[PDB]
Amino acid sequence: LPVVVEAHQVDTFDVPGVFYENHPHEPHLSGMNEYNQLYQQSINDPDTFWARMARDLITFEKDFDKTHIGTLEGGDNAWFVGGRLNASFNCVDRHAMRDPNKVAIIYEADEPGHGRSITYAELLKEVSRLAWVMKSQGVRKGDTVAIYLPMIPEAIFALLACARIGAIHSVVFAGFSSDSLRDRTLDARSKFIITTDEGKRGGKVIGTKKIVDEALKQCPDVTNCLVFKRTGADVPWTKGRDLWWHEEVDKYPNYLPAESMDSEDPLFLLYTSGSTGKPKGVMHTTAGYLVGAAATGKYVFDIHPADRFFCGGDVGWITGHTYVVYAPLLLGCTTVVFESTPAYPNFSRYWDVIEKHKVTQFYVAPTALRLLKRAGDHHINHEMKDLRILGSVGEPIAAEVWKWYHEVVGKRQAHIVDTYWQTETGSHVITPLGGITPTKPGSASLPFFGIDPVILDPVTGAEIPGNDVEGILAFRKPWPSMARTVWGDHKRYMDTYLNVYKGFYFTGDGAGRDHEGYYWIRGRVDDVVNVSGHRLSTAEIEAALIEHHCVAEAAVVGVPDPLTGQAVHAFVALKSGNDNREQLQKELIMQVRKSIGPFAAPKVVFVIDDIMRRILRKILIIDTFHEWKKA
Ligand SMILES: CC(C)(COP(=O)(O)OP(=O)(O)OC[C@H]1O[C@@H](n2cnc3c(N)ncnc32)[C@H](O)[C@@H]1OP(=O)(O)O)[C@@H](O)C(=O)NCCC(=O)NCCS
Ligand SMILES: COP(=O)(O)OC[C@H]1O[C@@H](n2cnc3c(N)ncnc32)[C@H](O)[C@@H]1O
Repeated sequence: LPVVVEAHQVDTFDVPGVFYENHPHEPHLSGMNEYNQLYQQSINDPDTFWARMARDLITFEKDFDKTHIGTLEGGDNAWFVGGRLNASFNCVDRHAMRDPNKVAIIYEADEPGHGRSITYAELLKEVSRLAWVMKSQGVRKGDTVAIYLPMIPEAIFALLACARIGAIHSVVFAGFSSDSLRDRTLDARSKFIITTDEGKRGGKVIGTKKIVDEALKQCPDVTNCLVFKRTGADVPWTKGRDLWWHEEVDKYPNYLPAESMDSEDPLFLLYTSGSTGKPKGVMHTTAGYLVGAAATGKYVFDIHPADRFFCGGDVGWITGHTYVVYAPLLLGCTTVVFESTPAYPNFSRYWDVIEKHKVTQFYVAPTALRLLKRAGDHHINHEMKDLRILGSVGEPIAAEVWKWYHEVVGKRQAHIVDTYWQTETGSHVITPLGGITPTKPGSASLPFFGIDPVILDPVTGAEIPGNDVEGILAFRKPWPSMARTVWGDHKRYMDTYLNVYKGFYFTGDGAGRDHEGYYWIRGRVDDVVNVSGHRLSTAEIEAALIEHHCVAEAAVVGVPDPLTGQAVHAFVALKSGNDNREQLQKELIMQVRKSIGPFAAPKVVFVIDDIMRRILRKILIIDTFHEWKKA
């Protein structure tokens, strides 16, 4: 009956009464009334609103002159212009100064019962002397630094040592292949790379040093490669280029000055798959990104200094950037660096970790939940008394999963916060406010401060006003943590995000606003599919399949999946007869595993004789492929 069909007979659930009774502190807003009043000031007077929020949350060396200049259509937005600051001062120094022995990082190793806790003073030392290593090898303010690290505290050391000297960290997910590492290191023109000898994830060795050596053969501008001894296994060593982390840091002082950065100096690049082309180097600058990180960490996740915050995402992706690293450290609480998987050594792992370290907020993807919900409710017998916020990212936590998350995991004592955002937005843009906003299962609820969502007619591009509407999801106004460009290709940035509907920011997502104003994300309207919370281009995989000598044309599409959410399925037509078609589905799968990485391997590759991508999506020579699907 309603135009937003996902919103038929879905009421709001209030924040549970237990949330306030057991809360160790006072929440940051007095209620929905204060959200609405702050939200309206953030739309009608962002200059006043964001100036106060930034001076509340971020310590500037030099105060800023003006909250914002530029427009969406101009592609010239700058926030807190005239300000100077350093992101690692804000994540480390100011907290070490006040409370040197407060724990900043809880590292949880691949094996239980290992790991360690790291104080803000220890973090300041490790950031400083790693920054010393890079400066000593020639890394300067404004250079990019490639980072190919797993989930160990050393990764936080590396991002923040980069920020400390004004280098621009460019993190590459440790599940990427050599080709993908190479592409990103070249496009970013990094001359320094930081990696491990090997990874350990779920009991499994990841030959990270061997991958780096292969990529580096095609990166002749990389002149130093700093290697952290994670396992101590014999790895290949290239003298005059490779350096041991532990040998070099021991040479240098335990303190280094922080470099004074402009508000709009680049902070990092994060290569991101999109609808067309190779991955884009999404660039975030410094003050606005950090303001958005801290403001969502504070208001969305109810972070207080004493909290122990646990994001489950990998540092290789934007959730790891913003909520494993920047948001919790800016706010001065403790952050958990989880090296393992939710299934190692067993399916109780997430809750082993949450009970041992008394985690207050946990932040995960629905893929992980579905993998766990199928494992059974018996892997979950933990008190976890301090756990009051349950975050979800990447896709709608649907009703069955949202119930299992609320009752079995949270014991109806925690608030579930379905945060909608994307790499380009820097931090949450549509999300309930932890402990404040009444929620609906499967809805991202309401916009964050400074976010002005509109629903657009997909064809005419016009604004569809009022409630119970559906169409393209766009934002009407700029916001502090928006991405500022695509590295080396601002026109692509304009063409992708700002020239599609001039005057608006184009999210790439379809959405609907229900009778109450709550938003329901329908997913991508372009050829980006979300597999296991990993953001993938169907074009990228098609490009990888064509890299096989037998493939002529290739086509990849995304069909709904009960565990992976969406399952990538590939089709390929061969140039010549393959007498071993069974052997070919192995080499085509390995090809994608080599061009991108294991995590992008298609489920099955179909071979047919003979682009209307929509027909393949609805099916999973038109009658011949329907028989082909049946096999
Ligand atoms: C749920 C999850 C833990 C499953 O882990 P998994 O057991 O490795 O299974 P996956 O399907 O994801 O990965 C398949 C392949 O990717 C590889 N892979 C995944 N993560 C990797 C990593 N961090 N490093 C190296 N390789 C990785 C696996 O080893 C595997 O390779 P293989 O086929 O040779 O064995 C993982 O997919 C995940 O983290 N999803 C969440 C994404 C997200 O939204 N995070 C934000 C959370 S706030
Ligand atoms: C993590 O940011 P990424 O850039 O990896 O993801 C970018 C892409 O994820 C999707 N998405 C993220 N959160 C939600 C969410 N709560 N609900 C629904 N869909 C979501 C969306 O399609 C976005 O365009």
